[PDB]
Amino acid sequence: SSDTPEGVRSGAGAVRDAGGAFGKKEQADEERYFRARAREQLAALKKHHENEISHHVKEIERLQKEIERHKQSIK
Amino acid sequence: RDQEGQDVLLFIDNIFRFTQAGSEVSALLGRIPSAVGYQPTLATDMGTMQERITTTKKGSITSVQAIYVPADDLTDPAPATTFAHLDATTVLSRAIAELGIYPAVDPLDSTSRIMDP
Repeated sequence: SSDTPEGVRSGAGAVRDAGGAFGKKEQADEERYFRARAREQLAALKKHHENEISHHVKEIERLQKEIERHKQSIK
Repeated sequence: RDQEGQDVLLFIDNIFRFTQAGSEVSALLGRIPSAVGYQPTLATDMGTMQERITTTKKGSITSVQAIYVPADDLTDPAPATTFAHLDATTVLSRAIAELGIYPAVDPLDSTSRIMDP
């Protein structure tokens, strides 16, 4: 009874709207993934938080070389 | 049929608006309604109209009536009562017209009660 506007139809994202045993098979499945990516990315925050100083560091060295050029021009 | 003796046809468009208008008359008088909201005299009112279409000894009346099924509910009180009188069905569907076939008749969902050897 779906090929008619009078016959009722369903929405998008209604499986988790019921609250059955597929809505809790999916609410828990998402926590068993996005809890273990939360410590792949909590461990690599030691490195890249030092790398953003290393990039800044890189820039600093570059700018000091330019200064050096100007200082030699003056000389 | 009576005064000439021929094989009459008769088209009613449609058999739901006959039924729906009986429920409006019956509720303007004051009668308490039946199941889902129709009138109490729903099967007799259809009876006294549908029984005058028979095959007497002089001639006959045949009938051909279009039916509207509300809310896709084939057990609704108005198409339930109308199906008790039918001797056939004809279904026109949207898909058989796409094939190019005329008239658009669905030969698997159209029935006849006298289909019997």
